[PDB]
Amino acid sequence: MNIFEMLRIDEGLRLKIYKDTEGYYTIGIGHLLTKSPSLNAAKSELDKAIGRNTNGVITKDEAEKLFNQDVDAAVRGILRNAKLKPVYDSLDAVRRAALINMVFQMGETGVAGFTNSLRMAQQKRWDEMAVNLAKSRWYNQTPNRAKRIITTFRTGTWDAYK
Ligand SMILES: [Cl-]
Ligand SMILES: [Cl-]
Repeated sequence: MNIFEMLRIDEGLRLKIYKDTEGYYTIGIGHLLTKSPSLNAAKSELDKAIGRNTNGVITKDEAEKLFNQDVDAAVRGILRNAKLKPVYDSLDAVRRAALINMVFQMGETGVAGFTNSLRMAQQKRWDEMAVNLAKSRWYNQTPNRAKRIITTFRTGTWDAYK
């Protein structure tokens, strides 16, 4: 199992513009296009992202290319973040994947916001962190996914995804 497979499981894959769990225009493998309620604005963004006139549809290869960029960006975003870097550096390989995932879904700013869970992660207090992560809007809005990430952090294994 790895980060790509893991996120592909959590986000799915759609070749047409769609609305996420929060109502935002998205496409491919969890690629957020815009927060604006306008479909046109979403279409413009998509064309701009792909480099062609898409008419709201992409191909699998195109989806994957956006995905690659997105993972890379997430990783890099974590590494440049003062609050995130240290955490990431302290973790093992599976848990790092859990952190990348959260960053992918919610942005660097959002995760940097889980201050208390981050501190617990650094102290390697697994069960406490899992309780703390649960007390969040994130967990209340997308509980199944959150559960998967939580287990991952708690156990340091890919059991939730097998
Ligand atoms: Cl982009
Ligand atoms: Cl969910």
